[PDB]
Amino acid sequence: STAELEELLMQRSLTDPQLQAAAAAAADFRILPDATVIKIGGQSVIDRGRAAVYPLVDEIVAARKNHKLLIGTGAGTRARHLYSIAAGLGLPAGVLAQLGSSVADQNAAMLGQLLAKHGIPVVGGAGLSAVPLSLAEVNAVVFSGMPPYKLWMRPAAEGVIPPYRTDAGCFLLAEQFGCKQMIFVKDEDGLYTANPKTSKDATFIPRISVDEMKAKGLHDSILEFPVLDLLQSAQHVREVQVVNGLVPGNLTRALAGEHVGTIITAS
Amino acid sequence: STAELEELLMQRSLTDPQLQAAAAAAADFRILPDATVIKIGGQSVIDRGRAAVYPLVDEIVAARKNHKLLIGTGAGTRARHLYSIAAGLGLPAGVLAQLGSSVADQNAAMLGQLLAKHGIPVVGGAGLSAVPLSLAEVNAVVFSGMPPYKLWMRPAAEGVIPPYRTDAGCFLLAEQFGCKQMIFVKDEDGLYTANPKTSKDATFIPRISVDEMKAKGLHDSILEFPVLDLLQSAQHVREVQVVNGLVPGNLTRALAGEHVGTIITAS
Amino acid sequence: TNSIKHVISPLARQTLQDRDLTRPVAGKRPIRLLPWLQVVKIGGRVMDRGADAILPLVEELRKLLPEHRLLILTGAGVRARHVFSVGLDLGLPVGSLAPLAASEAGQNGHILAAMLASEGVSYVEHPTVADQLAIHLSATRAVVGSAFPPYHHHEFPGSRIPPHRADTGAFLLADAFGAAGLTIVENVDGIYTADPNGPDRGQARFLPETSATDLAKSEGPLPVDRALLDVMATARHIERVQVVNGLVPGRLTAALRGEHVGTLIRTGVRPA
Amino acid sequence: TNSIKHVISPLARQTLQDRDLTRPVAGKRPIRLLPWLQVVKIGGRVMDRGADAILPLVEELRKLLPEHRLLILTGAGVRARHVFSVGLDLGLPVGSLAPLAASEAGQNGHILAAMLASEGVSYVEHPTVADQLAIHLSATRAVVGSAFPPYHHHEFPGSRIPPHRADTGAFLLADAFGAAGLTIVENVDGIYTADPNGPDRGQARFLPETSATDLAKSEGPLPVDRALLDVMATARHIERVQVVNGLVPGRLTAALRGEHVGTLIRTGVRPA
Amino acid sequence: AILPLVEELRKLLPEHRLLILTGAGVRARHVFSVGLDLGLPVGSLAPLAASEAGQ
Ligand SMILES: Nc1ncnc2c1ncn2[C@@H]1O[C@H](COP(=O)(O)OP(=O)(O)OP(=O)(O)O)[C@@H](O)[C@H]1O
Ligand SMILES: Nc1ncnc2c1ncn2[C@@H]1O[C@H](COP(=O)(O)OP(=O)(O)OP(=O)(O)O)[C@@H](O)[C@H]1O
Ligand SMILES: Nc1ncnc2c1ncn2[C@@H]1O[C@H](COP(=O)(O)OP(=O)(O)OP(=O)(O)O)[C@@H](O)[C@H]1O
Ligand SMILES: Nc1ncnc2c1ncn2[C@@H]1O[C@H](COP(=O)(O)OP(=O)(O)OP(=O)(O)O)[C@@H](O)[C@H]1O
Ligand SMILES: Nc1ncnc2c1ncn2[C@@H]1O[C@H](COP(=O)(O)OP(=O)(O)OP(=O)(O)O)[C@@H](O)[C@H]1O
Ligand code: MOO
Ligand code: MOO
Ligand SMILES: [Mg+2]
Ligand SMILES: [Mg+2]
Ligand SMILES: [Mg+2]
Ligand SMILES: [Mg+2]
Repeated sequence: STAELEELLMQRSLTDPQLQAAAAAAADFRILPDATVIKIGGQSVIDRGRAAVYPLVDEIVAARKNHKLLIGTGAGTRARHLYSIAAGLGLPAGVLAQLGSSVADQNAAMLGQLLAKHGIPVVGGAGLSAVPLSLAEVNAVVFSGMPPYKLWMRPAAEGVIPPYRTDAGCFLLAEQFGCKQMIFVKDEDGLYTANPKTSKDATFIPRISVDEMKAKGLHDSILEFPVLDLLQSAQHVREVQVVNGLVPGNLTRALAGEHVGTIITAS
Repeated sequence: STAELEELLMQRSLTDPQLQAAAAAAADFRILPDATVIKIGGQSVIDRGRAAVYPLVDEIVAARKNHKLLIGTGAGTRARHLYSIAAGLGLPAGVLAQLGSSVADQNAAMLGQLLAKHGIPVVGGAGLSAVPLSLAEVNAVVFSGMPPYKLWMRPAAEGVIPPYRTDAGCFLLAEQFGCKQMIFVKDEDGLYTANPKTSKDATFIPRISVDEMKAKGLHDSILEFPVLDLLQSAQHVREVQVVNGLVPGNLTRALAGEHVGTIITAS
Repeated sequence: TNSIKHVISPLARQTLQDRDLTRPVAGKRPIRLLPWLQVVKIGGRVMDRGADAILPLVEELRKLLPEHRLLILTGAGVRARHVFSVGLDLGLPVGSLAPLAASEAGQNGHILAAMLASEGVSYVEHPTVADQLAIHLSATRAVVGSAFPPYHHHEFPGSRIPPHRADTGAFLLADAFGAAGLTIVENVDGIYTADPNGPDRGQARFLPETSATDLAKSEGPLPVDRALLDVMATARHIERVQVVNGLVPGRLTAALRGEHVGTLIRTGVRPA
Repeated sequence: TNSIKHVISPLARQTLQDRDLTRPVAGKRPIRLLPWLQVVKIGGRVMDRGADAILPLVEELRKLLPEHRLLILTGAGVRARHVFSVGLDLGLPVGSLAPLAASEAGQNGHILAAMLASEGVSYVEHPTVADQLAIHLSATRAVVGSAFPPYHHHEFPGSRIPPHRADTGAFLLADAFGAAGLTIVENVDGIYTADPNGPDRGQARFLPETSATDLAKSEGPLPVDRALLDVMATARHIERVQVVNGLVPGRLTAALRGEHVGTLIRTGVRPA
Repeated sequence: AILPLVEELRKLLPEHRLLILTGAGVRARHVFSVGLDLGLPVGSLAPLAASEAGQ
């Protein structure tokens, strides 16, 4: 039934629903189905320094022997400084994105300097870095999480803060390359009902869906909310797991599929 | 004692000595401690052509099986031609540096074309080219030698000749990445009291320190003198060895730590 | 012990997800960087017709340069449809197809710039546009570019067709730069109730003016992306967008002068 | 089943090898993109002389900028000869030597641009020449570049020496851009019957004018490539090329004005 | 009224090529009052007002 698809593509506009329906009926190809994506928080982990990074480096050097790893970095508080500055000036979301990309790239550089002796490089090209992801001697790459929408960033309904940051970059890289699982390493055991750093009554949440997550009307979350709308709309990766990287072993256990922290499901 | 370091960093200026002393008390991390850096002279070796390059290519493809190798190239006499031209024109050291960088890159390209069949690539990003070094079937790279200070070069006290050329590039790349050994492959058995090509009464020197090297008041040396001030100030690599690449085996013996040429020690 | 090392700032210790904490800092309306800029998005269906449609357009633009400071973005057209056909036969995801189409856009742009070079016009890549468009426009009068935004491997899922296409990228740029106006050039007089080149062309009725909501809440095809409407809803500066036929001479010029020669789309912006 | 997905076009289902099928579409003469451009190829043997030859040349150029819009392309010279000697001792193929010489050309260009910067001149690299030349020339008056074309590992075989050197690249550019004129600057008054620096110096007769054919059919050395003579035959816009000595002041300035101060080479182009 | 207008124009220059033509205003009314007291004809008053515009 590809002839109808072709004649539509050549004739109709891509907004034509008949065309979208024909396209949805097409095949599905996974580029790195054996690969696992993880996002190392910047403000939650890297900005803590040695105590939180050396153990994780160990865990990673250990896990790459059995798993295939795409390690995206977060930005951190330098980015929040930049955002505050640029917002004080009234500069738009695109600029702020240009700025945070850099903070995410710096953290990646640091991590790569830590991991180079272990054969793990820093790659602009995470999806098509076919060689390292193929060699068991390497089986891992460090990229930087902030996405390429630099100045074309979709602004939020209210404000200049870029809604699509590192979390979204990593998740979308996973969904594109058909990776098997997506993990967020942060400074908390998982998702609660509220920011535990502020509220002490915050209740843990081991598992939840996106719909329930919105119904709860969370004022603050451990993930960017747009990532939820993305997850609800994805094809390959339908769930993500959030874990604490300060706890040793949690990451390794998660890579094995265990339910260590919080699991968020599209449905 | 990192809290004092942090509050100083945020408050004082980086010229604050209390801060510099706090920083010196910080940790040390070697990025490629198992790696060895060598510098292939351009005017001394490559500009000789086949007779001097093919044997070294053999030695290198042999040695990479037991050592990690970062092979920096020198510029040569094309660079001296360029420097002559540009000085006749009165152009500054930065420009000359921009020019010599290129000669070093040409020589690197040639060497890499020679070594590609052996799996040894040419890399701009030499230090974090982690993959080729993590492998035993590559275990080496060619990084043209000239440093990146292109138009920002520190000029010399007198003249427009750039003082920080290939020698310095290779040595600094070693010191940064915490490499274990730094070797200079040239056309002489080592350092003498004077240029033997001009003065046949010159006396060999098997070993010496930087201080003694200055006290001797050498008019000409086999290394750039600024490299000495750098070596006296380094932290990881505290000695270098100069050898003759025309003599077969000398390089291999040196990589094994053997003392075959001249050894220069910071202290 | 392992406490976080924060940089003191209003947004410190924040996740940027709680709007009540960011609004005091980032809740205000931004500024215009290039308020004197006019953006023109040429559709690829136009360039695909070739000289017959480009040469007149080129002369019009040649006559517009001394009047405006122009950013001329191009679209992809049919080659993008072909690459979609192939990539879908292969089962590639939308993020794999996005750049393959952005490229056809860029090639159309290179063509146009070649035709306009005699006048000081050139093609500028996405980073030049982003970081340094002001100087490239202080030198000359117009520059050409690609309209597809760089969401290449990171495009949004949900559809096997990249939703963020030329129109969307042009609008996002213009609204970021705070440009004076965005003008879209198509092969049709404007927007209708239905594809006038399709089966129901007899019932297709022209729409001289409308809002992004009325369209986005409707269903059916459009000469423009729907993500364009979604972003219009969140615009900051641009209040209206005019869609005009470039096969008809003089309409582009008029549109740049604010005339109502095609379809007007009001955004969610509330002027003063 | 596995049939080809074609994009409808006049050249569809074609190999582009049958000229009878492409002529109706591509058999017509092209246009000039930068007809107002003047191209000047400085030889490397000139720049190798240093200040003695460059400073006068620099002053001449300084006096030419307000008169013309200039693309000044440099050549390699002797450093390229050295790198050839080496690469041949090593047995490297011509495709490996080509870039190594292009680089010496680029360095000569960087030098010249440094000497001319005070006047608004700078070096471009070649991507920028191909695409962003018109704007870089709307900003300033002259730009410097490399003359060796980027055939670096794709250099034609047959000879151990890259046949496509500076002269060739300069001409190819100029004829593509449809430039107004190409002017070559050498260390000799022009072309002779033989090398006036060689053993046959005494039998060398100056050739004030000639054609590309008379030379290409000939045998013997030349101050210009032979591939230049080959491409001249396939030229489209450039009708004549003047070779002049740059060690002599005023000859370049005159040549840009069309005066016959050196050697004139007529191409295969037929005027109107 | 002028300073805001001047800033607006300052912000318009890079956007347009402008010919800004001024009018006369009230001084022209005064010179009219006078010239009419003197009985001057309209052709005698026109330049007198053009001048206030120019100023
Ligand atoms: N409902 C919630 N459940 C769990 N944690 C929450 C919640 N709301 C807010 N948080 C806080 O959000 C923080 C993580 O978000 P943040 O963006 O600050 O770190 P990150 O995303 O890892 O770093 P970066 O944003 O630089 O990638 C955690 O430290 C946590 O305390
Ligand atoms: N005191 C000395 N002892 C030994 N050699 C010396 C001394 N002084 C000068 N030389 C000479 O210096 C030369 C090496 O310096 P040179 O910079 O020319 O080569 P290189 O550094 O290997 O090449 P490049 O500078 O292009 O990297 C040797 O040929 C050597 O003869
Ligand atoms: N409601 C509508 N009103 C007007 N035209 C429509 C409508 N629906 C579909 N079309 C058709 O859509 C076509 C344009 O498709 P599309 O927008 O993909 O091309 P384009 O925008 O010119 O190229 P690009 O997408 O590369 O910018 C028009 O030629 C028109 O016939
Ligand atoms: N028939 C000839 N007529 C004039 N000069 C000749 C002839 N044959 C050889 N030459 C010599 O060739 C030399 C130029 O060689 P070549 O063209 O390689 O250098 P160039 O063009 O100045 O440098 P580049 O090739 O890098 O542009 C001149 O110095 C000239 O003496
Ligand atoms: N029908 C009308 N609508 C609006 N304003 C009017 C009307 N009739 C008279 N006016 C008044 O006329 C005044 C302007 O008079 P006039 O046009 O002579 O001044 P001007 O045009 O600003 O100055 P100049 O004539 O030198 O350009 C306005 O202030 C306005 O109040
Ligand atoms: O700190 Mo970020 O910018 O949310 O990843
Ligand atoms: O020949 Mo060098 O390596 O520039 O000193
Ligand atoms: Mg975050
Ligand atoms: Mg359209
Ligand atoms: Mg073919
Ligand atoms: Mg020549």
